[PDB]
Amino acid sequence: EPPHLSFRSFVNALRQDGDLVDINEPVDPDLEAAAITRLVCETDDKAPLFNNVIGAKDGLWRILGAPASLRSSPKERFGRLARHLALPPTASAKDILDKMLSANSIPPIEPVIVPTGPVKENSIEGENIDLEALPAPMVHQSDGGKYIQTYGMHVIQSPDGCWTNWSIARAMVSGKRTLAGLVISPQHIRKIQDQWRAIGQEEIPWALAFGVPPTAIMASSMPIPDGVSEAGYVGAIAGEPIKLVKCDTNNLYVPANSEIVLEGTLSTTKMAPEGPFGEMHGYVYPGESHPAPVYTVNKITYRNNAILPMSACGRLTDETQTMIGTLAAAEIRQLCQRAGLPITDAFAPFVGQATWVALKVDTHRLRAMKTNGKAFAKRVGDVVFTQKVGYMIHRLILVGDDIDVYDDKDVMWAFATRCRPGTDEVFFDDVPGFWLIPYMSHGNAEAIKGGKVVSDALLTAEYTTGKDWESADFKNSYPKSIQDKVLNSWERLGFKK
Amino acid sequence: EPPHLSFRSFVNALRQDGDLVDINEPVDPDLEAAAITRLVCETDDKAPLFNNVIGAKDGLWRILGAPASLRSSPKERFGRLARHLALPPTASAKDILDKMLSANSIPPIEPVIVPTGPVKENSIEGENIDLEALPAPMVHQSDGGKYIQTYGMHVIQSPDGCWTNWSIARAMVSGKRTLAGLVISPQHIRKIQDQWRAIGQEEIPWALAFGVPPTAIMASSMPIPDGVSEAGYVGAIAGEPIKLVKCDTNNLYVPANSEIVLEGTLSTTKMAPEGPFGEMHGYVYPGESHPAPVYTVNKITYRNNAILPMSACGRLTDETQTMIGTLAAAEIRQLCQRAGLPITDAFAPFVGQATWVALKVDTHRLRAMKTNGKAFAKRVGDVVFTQKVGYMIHRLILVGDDIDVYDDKDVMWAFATRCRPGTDEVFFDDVPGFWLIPYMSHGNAEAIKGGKVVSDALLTAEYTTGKDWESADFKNSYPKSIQDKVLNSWERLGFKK
Ligand SMILES: Cc1cc2c3c(c1C)C(C)(C)C[C@@H](O)N3c1c(nc(O)[nH]c1=O)N2C[C@H](O)[C@H](O)[C@H](O)COP(=O)(O)O
Ligand SMILES: Cc1cc2c3c(c1C)C(C)(C)C[C@@H](O)N3c1c(nc(O)[nH]c1=O)N2C[C@H](O)[C@H](O)[C@H](O)COP(=O)(O)O
Ligand SMILES: [K+]
Ligand SMILES: [K+]
Ligand SMILES: [K+]
Ligand SMILES: [K+]
Ligand SMILES: [Mn+2]
Ligand SMILES: [Mn+2]
Repeated sequence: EPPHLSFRSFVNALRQDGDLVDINEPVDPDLEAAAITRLVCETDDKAPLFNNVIGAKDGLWRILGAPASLRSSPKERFGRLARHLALPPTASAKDILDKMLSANSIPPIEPVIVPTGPVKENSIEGENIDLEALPAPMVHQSDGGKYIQTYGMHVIQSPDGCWTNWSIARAMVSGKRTLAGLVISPQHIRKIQDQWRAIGQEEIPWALAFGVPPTAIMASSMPIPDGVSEAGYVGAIAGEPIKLVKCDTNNLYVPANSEIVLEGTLSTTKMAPEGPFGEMHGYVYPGESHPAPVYTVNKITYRNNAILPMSACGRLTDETQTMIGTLAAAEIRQLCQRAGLPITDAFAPFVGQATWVALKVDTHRLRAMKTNGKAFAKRVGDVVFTQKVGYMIHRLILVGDDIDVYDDKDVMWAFATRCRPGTDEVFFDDVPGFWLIPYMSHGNAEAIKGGKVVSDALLTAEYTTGKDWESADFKNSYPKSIQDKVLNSWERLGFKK
Repeated sequence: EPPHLSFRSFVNALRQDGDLVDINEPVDPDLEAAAITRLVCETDDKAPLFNNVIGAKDGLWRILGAPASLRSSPKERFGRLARHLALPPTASAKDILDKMLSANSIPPIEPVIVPTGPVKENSIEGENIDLEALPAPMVHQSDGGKYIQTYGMHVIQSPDGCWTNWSIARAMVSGKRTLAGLVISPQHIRKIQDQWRAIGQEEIPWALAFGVPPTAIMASSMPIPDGVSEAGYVGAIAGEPIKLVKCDTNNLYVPANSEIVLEGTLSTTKMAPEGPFGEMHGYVYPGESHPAPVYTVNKITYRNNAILPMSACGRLTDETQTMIGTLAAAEIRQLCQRAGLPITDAFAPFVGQATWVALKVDTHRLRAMKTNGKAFAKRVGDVVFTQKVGYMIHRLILVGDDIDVYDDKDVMWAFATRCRPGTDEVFFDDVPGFWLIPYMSHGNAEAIKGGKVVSDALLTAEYTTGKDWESADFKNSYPKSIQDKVLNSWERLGFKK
């Protein structure tokens, strides 16, 4: 199976690319594996594959850190993400987001069923399960538990049987047979939990699959539409079906070549202390647990030489900024286009810590729409901040089509020089607000409401008569004849290539 | 004479550091010199010394571009600035600003008069002067003239004779014997021009000194207090007097080793078209000239082999971002300390395009005040935004003492995660606004008023009981024993140094 369709084939692709370190020395899953991974993420180094985790037994487990973090080569910065998606290692951020959006305009390719696969090579069942005896990592020193679940796919199906959702949500080991993890509004795992709650089900069939096909984990992190089963969307991205096998203990289906599958139930009735957890915004709050739903594990199936993927998330740059913000930005682009707004591109600048999205405006179309920044900024916020895809994003920055929204430097330049603070901003006090941001849950106003802004970083003339400045930069303040002279002289004179 | 007291010594210091290219090929002062310089600024390369400027005659002139721009090596990033100030090339931005602040708490070292110096080696006088025939650079293609003056020192004295101001303000060639340049409120050149106008003086004695002692050009860019002559401040920074020679044609004094001195008058009545100019925020507006005062030049004196310094300012990173906002931040820190606010440090983040200052708060002292961010942000703005030192700055960001204000990554992390948009901001509609910023002059509200904000990026508990989180980073989320095990294994396992 190709790398985008098999986690094991993806790991070997990173090895072939020289983007993987095989660590064969013993590494402790209590902090050491995550500390190595954290420093990889903070330095854009090669992904670490821990082949000798202390406490591993009977094939459970190796650990892959930083599975979708950045490479240090500028020309292949996004290559570990590209290897999730059948793209070359030189793919741009736009190429990745365009590929993830490509399935929203074409028929799903429905999964196919196989009778077995590598995920059935080994099993542990019932009273033989002891989750506290497995090498689940301690990911940050002040976490409230061992976060086994930082890069697996939760599988949960609606009561009518017709919608099966795939998504990432954190979970930690809470006991011999239990996890606790976030099941928050407005996420689909919570929407489906509440559908079951409403018909009186206490324990919902559930599976959690680790080391799924890489296209599948990318869709699991993307807010594709309500009621759309990720499996068919993934098939459409890949141009071929995902091969699924039925769980042994329930009627759910998991990718046949998953590394590790947990089969069990998600409760509607029981919660347990969950967290704290070093999170996507770069914070942990020591001692601060909150109740979250209980998952019960009834069977584990796994591949020979199974690998658990791990996101050691926190300060820049890890999967929470390369995937959560960016895939939300992709869906916000789509939503703005479907609302009729003249948006060509969107990205989640790394500087914004997954809380900002920059929206690139087709200014020719903007001028034809005969509006103004104050009206336009309010309309954009009303469109985006009242939808699920806008939930995690607190600042939208509108920029014209001379700004590369995929380049944080261009976004900051435009923000700092084109948006008059206050005057050119529309603030949103009444929309859902993302409590996990420290200025929300640990701030001065309601943790779950408001705290959002649309920043109009289009200059006034961009709405009316057009761009009337020239950038004071090498590209725009010198004619081509002068630029060519300089570029042809540069290295001969003694300047750096 | 050492590099901080002689521009010629400073040029040799840059050559010795491997931070200067001697360009001996012919370079056109019409755009080509500035295009080279611009590309050096955008890529942090070596300073260009143009030894063969097309049209140079009679020893006028060589050009040094990028005199205070950044070096590419992380360990010596500010080295070219440090060589202005007798600091090592490894000096931090904080070391530079602390050195510039060092003189407002020691007595001035008054200049000493010498009967002659290298600046008297050559002269051109009266009708022999033709400023249009000199190789003044065209710095950007859409500029309104040849900006001879981007990095020289204007010398002007008050009517009482007690205050001689040294400052940088742009000027372009306007005619055979004239320059036109910005003389704007609230700058000291304009305060002094207005003092002369009020007593009826038509032509004010003036000089412009190019290639001044590097300590002198740093103080020329710093907003030291009203009525304080830069010369004694400069002496205090340098630990000894600047040697000054009297002008031939007026009673002003210039540094004796200056490269080039123009002597003449600044008019209180005469105006000429001035600008546009590719400016510190990254913009030029083609065709947008505005009347500015006229300088008349009656004598030019200059060194053998004279060098004209040139700032090809615009997009990051050039002298307008290494010097203007940074030296303003230094003075804003001291203003806040005199006001009794608990500020320890200040810097102008590069991302803010010289419109942002981050203020570091002593959180122990803050907690003793028993205040809140909303009240505190208002007080800080009310102090800073009604003072000259705060004029060019539109956004102040308040951060706690776990944030390195000299590190744009830490400032952006704090701003994005600790300041709830709108809720945690105080907007200032009535204070003087810096019209040069595009969102002011070419924006939606008054060009000269408002558009300012103080952003409270302290979390709520920082005002009350203290910091209650831990960063989710390598430094703070893993014990020292684990960090050391990782750092000791890092290269042996196959990670990058
Ligand atoms: C890539 C990725 C995504 C997420 C998370 C992580 C990673 C690495 C953690 C490291 C585990 C941190 C955690 O906070 N986490 C997380 C989370 N969404 C939550 O509801 N809960 C979570 O705990 N998302 C985001 C969701 O995966 C997306 O919002 C997705 O769109 C949801 O799918 P759906 O509900 O739209 O189907
Ligand atoms: C370092 C530097 C400083 C300045 C400028 C430049 C450089 C390189 C130009 C490239 C020429 C661009 C130009 O816009 N420019 C400039 C200017 N101030 C002005 O009133 N007018 C200007 O045209 N400053 C800033 C002033 O030098 C400082 O604000 C200083 O504090 C003033 O001295 P004072 O009035 O406080 O004595
Ligand atoms: K999903
Ligand atoms: K605007
Ligand atoms: K000055
Ligand atoms: K705050
Ligand atoms: Mn979904
Ligand atoms: Mn002054």
